[PDB]
Amino acid sequence: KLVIKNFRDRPRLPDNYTQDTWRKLHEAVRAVQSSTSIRYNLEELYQAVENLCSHKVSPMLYKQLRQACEDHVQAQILPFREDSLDSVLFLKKINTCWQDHCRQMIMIRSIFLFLDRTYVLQNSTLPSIWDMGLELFRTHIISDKMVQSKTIDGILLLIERERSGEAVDRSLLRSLLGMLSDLQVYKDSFELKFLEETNCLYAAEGQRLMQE
Amino acid sequence: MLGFLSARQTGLEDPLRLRRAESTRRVLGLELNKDRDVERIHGGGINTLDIEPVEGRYMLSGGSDGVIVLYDLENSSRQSYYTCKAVCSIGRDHPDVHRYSVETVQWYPHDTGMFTSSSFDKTLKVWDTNTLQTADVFNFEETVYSHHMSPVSTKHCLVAVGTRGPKVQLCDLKSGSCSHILQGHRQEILAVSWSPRYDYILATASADSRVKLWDVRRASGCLITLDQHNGKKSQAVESANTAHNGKVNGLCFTSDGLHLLTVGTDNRMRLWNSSNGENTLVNYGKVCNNSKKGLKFTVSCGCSSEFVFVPYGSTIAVYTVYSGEQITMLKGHYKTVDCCVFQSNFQELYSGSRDCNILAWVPSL
Amino acid sequence: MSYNYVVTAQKPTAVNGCVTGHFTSAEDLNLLIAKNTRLEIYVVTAEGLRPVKEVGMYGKIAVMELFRPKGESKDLLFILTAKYNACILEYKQSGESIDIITRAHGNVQDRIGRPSETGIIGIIDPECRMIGLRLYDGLFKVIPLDRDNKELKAFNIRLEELHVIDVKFLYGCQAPTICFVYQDPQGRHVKTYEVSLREKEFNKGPWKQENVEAEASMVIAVPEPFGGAIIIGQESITYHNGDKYLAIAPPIIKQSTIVCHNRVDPNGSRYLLGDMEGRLFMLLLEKEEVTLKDLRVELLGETSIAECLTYLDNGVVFVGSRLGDSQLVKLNVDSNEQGSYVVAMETFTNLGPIVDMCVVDLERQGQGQLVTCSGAFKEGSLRIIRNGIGIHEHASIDLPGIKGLWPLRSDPNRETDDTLVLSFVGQTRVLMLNGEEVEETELMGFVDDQQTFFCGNVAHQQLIQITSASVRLVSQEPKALVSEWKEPQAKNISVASCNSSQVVVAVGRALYYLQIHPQELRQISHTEMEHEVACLDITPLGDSNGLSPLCAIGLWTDISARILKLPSFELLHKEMLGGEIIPRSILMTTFESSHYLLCALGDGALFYFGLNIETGLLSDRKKVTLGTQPTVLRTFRSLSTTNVFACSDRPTVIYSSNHKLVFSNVNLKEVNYMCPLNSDGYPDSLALANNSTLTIGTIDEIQKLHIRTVPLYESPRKICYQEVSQCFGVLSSRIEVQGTTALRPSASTQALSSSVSSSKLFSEEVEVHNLLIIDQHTFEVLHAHQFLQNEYALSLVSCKLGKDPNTYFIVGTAMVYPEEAEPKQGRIVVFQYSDGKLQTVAEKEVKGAVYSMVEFNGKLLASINSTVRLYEWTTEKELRTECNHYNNIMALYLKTKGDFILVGDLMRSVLLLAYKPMEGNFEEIARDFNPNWMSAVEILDDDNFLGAENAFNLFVCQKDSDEERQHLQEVGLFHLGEFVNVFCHGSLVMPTQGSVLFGTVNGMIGLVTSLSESWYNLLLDMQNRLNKVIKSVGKIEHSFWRSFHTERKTEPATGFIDGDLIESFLDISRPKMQEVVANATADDLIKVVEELTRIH
Repeated sequence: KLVIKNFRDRPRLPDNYTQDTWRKLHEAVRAVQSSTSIRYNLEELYQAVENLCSHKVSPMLYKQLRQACEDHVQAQILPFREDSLDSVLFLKKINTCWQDHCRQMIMIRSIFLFLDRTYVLQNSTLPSIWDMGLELFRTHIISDKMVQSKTIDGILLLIERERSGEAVDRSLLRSLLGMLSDLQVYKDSFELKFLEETNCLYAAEGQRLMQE
Repeated sequence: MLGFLSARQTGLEDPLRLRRAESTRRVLGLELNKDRDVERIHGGGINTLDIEPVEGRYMLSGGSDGVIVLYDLENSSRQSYYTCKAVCSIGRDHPDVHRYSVETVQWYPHDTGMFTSSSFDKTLKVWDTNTLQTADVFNFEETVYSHHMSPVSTKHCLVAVGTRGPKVQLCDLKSGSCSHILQGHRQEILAVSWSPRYDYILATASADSRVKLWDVRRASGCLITLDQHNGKKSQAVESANTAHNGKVNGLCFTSDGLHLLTVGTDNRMRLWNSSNGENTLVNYGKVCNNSKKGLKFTVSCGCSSEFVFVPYGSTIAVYTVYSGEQITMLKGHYKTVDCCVFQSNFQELYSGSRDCNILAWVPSL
Repeated sequence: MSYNYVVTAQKPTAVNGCVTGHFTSAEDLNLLIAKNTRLEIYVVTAEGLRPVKEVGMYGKIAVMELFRPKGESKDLLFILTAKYNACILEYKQSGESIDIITRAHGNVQDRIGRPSETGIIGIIDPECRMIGLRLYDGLFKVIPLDRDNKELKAFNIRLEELHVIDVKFLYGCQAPTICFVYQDPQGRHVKTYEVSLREKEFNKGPWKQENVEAEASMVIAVPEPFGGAIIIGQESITYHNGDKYLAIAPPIIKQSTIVCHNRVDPNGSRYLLGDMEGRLFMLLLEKEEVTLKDLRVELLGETSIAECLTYLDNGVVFVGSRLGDSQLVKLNVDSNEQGSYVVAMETFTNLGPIVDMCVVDLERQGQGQLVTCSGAFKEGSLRIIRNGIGIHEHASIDLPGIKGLWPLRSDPNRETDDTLVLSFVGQTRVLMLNGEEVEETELMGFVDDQQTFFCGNVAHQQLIQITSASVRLVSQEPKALVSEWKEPQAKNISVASCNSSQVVVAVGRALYYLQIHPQELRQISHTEMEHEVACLDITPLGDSNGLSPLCAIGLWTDISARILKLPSFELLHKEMLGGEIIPRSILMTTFESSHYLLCALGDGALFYFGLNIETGLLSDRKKVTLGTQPTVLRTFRSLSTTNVFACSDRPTVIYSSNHKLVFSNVNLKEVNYMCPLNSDGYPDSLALANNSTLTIGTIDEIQKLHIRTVPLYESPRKICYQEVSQCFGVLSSRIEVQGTTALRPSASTQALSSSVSSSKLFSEEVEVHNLLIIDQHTFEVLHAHQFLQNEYALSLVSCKLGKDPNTYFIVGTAMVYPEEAEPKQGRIVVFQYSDGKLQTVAEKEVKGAVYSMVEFNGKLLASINSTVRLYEWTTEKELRTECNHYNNIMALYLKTKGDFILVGDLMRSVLLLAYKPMEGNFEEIARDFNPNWMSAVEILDDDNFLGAENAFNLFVCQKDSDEERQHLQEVGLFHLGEFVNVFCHGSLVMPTQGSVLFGTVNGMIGLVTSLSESWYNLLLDMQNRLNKVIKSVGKIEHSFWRSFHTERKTEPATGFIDGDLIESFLDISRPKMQEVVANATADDLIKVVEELTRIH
């Protein structure tokens, strides 16, 4: 282990690199969320994330990413807080508001792949940028009582239609029940009500059909 | 004993050291076991025992009433206490049972499938362990005190048979020919024994106080005629070279085969050199015997100092072979002991007596 | 019938015999070393040693001595395998080929006989007429040599003395004279005889017997000028010649018995002596004209615990040690200021007697990492074995923030790389390699103030630099620019991959393929790829003169690997990798003329496709996960072949063994980047870089075991890893002499904190046991807890019992007193480690020694002397009995799988004790009724209980299928050739179901695994064929060498495959491979044996 030191160490690597570089991604994160085409280019953004991970600013960079997604998901609840919509149309509204969060939050992962796997993966306390997305969506949108109410009452009301012989949007149901399962609120919120309601209907149908 | 375990663990002492030291410790602590029993099946006394050479599992026994039990010493049960159940038996109801006392039962060496026996009915029968049927029977003109098969010979399968005539008989378990005889003794031949080391060296003890080693290949007498005083009282061999003062009725080569222990009715043991018949003057004190037939005794194997277990009256005596010290005196029987056989695998001793018992001695702790 | 595979991961490293003499040729000076089975020949050059051969004898080499008959130009060699195979080896070199030809071989085993107490003693007449062996007590086997014995027809000469301590041939007697020390009830008596071949019997000795010391335990036949024999002992060194008698009782040698001797001078004027304590004396004989005047013993100094030492020349004495490291010391003519004339020159690592070991996944990888408690009294130490392609780190540098490495031939004339180009975030630094000295220079033409994506030598004696702004071409002399291709619209370059004559840069979506021409970068073509380019490579392949007709690319949005023909950028092939993770580094490379396109995703997953260079058709899509962080595939050359180094958090090398890629861990915490740095000061090195440092060191040509060493200076006994506390629990056992004082500073005396066990239960030299707590990063003993006076800690297990969450160190001790033979009083202490403190949580006095313990479904399962009682951890926190079991001789070893318990009795050899939970009592499912003295026992499967007895054997008990079902059946039998101390499930690598490492007393670390019956039959046929083909060293039939051997039993090996014999199939030339595969093709079987070699 013959250590060597026979060097001259003149330079300084970053000028004002972390503050300016984050503002580059911050626009890119903002542009990605609003589906606007990215003025800057991913490789510059990815390599920018790479360099910021060298300066050990991964924790602060992780937090400042959260404020970006935190402050966009909340911007999406307010249209759903307007009750000028019926149940069926609403489900497509929230479902699209979930599919977009998946498409977007995949993109924000691709740019931030280095941060996601170097820093966050080792920090077992923190969740990945993906599960980060579900947590934001769950608490700030789906955990809304009015949205949760008019949502689960949505899915339930279609199944009751489906049970009575109607044709319903199976794809829409699959996404929502996929949406709830990913957010993990499927079991607590929807499974109990669905089993509860299902018990009633077939119990009513059973006694009804017996004498008929 | 943890010291031995650590020494073996760190490679200091060879594993041989712990093995032999522990075997010696177990044999020194030998005691009768009420945590083990052997089923009573013989009407009369037990004259002989021979644990099988390989695997040390089965165990024959020649009762004085002609019944050849075949025990099984493996604790097939689950409890700490068990009894060695008798697997088979050549009962009196058997068509070919021995009419009188069976005094030697020996396993056919290198083949547990067969075993041999011989009785005062002047017969030596080759028994098949599986079907219990006489493969070959040799009828002699006179009784058969003791017989022995070479435990080392892979070449021949002769069987020295010491009848109460003066002539040692050699019976061949291959194509039958008891013609070969070894002349030179003067009275009955109470105990014979092949050499565990050399194929063709047979040591025969008689009742005229002579122990002779025969090279059965040689057909012109015996190699050696053992003499008490190593030739000090030199006299030509016509009435001299007597290995005892009375009948000599027991032989047992040491395990290595380098020394021929002899016990006789003059109440002494003597550790004779097996290559030139020179008494090595090991004292052994006074050993009591008065039997008038083959006295069986065996010598330990796989122990630091070789022990010898000689029936001593109604007790088993444990002497150290090469020093003559008396280790102890196992004491559990009600009549004279006729045969003790050492279970080399676990340092256990089975000693049939004249009181129909077969007491299994085992170490303590 | 069970089926198993036994292979030797670590070859034995204990030296049980070493001789010196002219074995290779007349003028040589060899130093043969008889490791347990290995025979490592050496040559004593002026410095160190020059190993010349290493042949594995099919035997435990018990006797080794060099003798030179009359007419032989160079010394022959006589070897006596512990199974009593005797062979007269002769060295014979034919150019490159080295063959240990066997002059004469034979077996010298007597069918019946007590193996001698002191062990095999084999000696040779100094005039070389006979070889005297004393195998069995009472007999003295003599081998003639005057006749030409091609079978070594020995003849037994009877001995009238039954306990011979040591025997040596005397010097200068007209008749071959032995001079031995034997013990008879009156004491010990030296004696002599005149062996005589014509008579085949001894005769009267040249000088009659004499009385010797009560512990005279050795003989030294002094050479011709003096004659006679010296006789060492506990307290005296008596010299005898029949009429002369010079006896002294030096005070220094009283301390510890002398065990090994050697002759320094050919006239025997001076003698070396080493003792158990480790001292190194020097016996000096003073001569008169000749006769002998007086004897003197001088303490040269200290060395390892010398089992067998030899004098080579110039004070270079090789202290071969079974317990410690086989040192190699220099005898200074004058003192070293410490009164020690001995200064350790070299050292050979020796995994000494492995008392016990534990496999731990230290560093949280997927890699097993053994931790053995090798060594003994003074040489006790921890060895940390971890196999791999380790980094012999030559030079480490502190340089945080490195982001790329490249080598540069900054001087066109020079062949080797004299300059290394780092690259940091937003800048670049050039490093100049001028010898081992390394200084930073300035390469004019390279912009320092930009990050670099590539820079290296290219065609036409020119460099190149591809910053984030502009590809730059620099004239290598006088180092000034000649061309600067820039993006036409002034955008940053995102990717770049250059080679000797081609540069392709992907700016965002658009490519630009430049062809380097002399002082001219000519943009041949370009294109606009659909989605943003992720990574790409143009590495040359085939035999094109640095003109790669392919340019593999990976793209961002539609995650996919492609191959674009050059210069037209025609899409020959596309391949959807799949997943949501983009490719990050894509590499085109050749492996034994088999092309591959290794593409590594950004999640750590790696793909390799079989590339067709002409048509670019990816086939054989395979995936391998090598890590988690994004990978960086950099090529490098090692020993005339090109490998691939996958820099990640788990640095992995990729190389192709027999047309099959092998992914091997590199023993390093992290490697961000790399570059093959072939410098003058570091030829054929790798400049491995990480977050904080820059390292250099040649990579292992072949991977190997790497053995750290943590000296304790006190013999360890047991080890356990307590993960939650992050520390090992080691039961050291140091020696004290007197009160009591320590003979040397041991780890137990050098711990950060300590404590003496104040226990009220119970109310020369001794052992003062301890329970060390070793930090599992620094390997610094955190806490050393001393046990009671006269207490032996035999067992140690780390577990959490009952329902409480705490994890406890549990030690089962046993009080020892000299008067008794087996211990009576013991206790089971339950320690807890917390906050750098070791508290006693419980205590449970028992009625015997606690030999072995194993946590059993949260219930402690002790083993008091002859009983196996299953304690229970009560909520009150005191162990409470549940059920006992008394049907044992002495239960020493316990191993568990589920609820079954395997008890290794001292001599009944197994007991498949099963715990019936519905009833709360043990039930003996089965037993094996053979008298196999055990050493360690382990469980493989539901019905495969491996066991290792003390006669150097292995056996496999198989639960059969009435009462005969209670008999465990021995199905496997195999004469391992070592004393197995410990088993432990695991492996050292991330086909063979199961894997059971096991230590030995010689240092061997084998590895037992199960096999399918099909491969068992195949490999058994292979083994028989190889035996028929390969010629062994001593012509020892392999079936005999592995025959399960014990003094009372001998059976052929079955249900076991000798792993080393199969692995030898790799190292046999092709024609003999074809012979071995005379009746399936050779390459298939090479592949099979490779799949087997992968396990260890």
